[PDB]
Amino acid sequence: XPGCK
Repeated sequence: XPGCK
């Protein structure tokens, strides 16, 4: 992602 969830 990182933010990606």
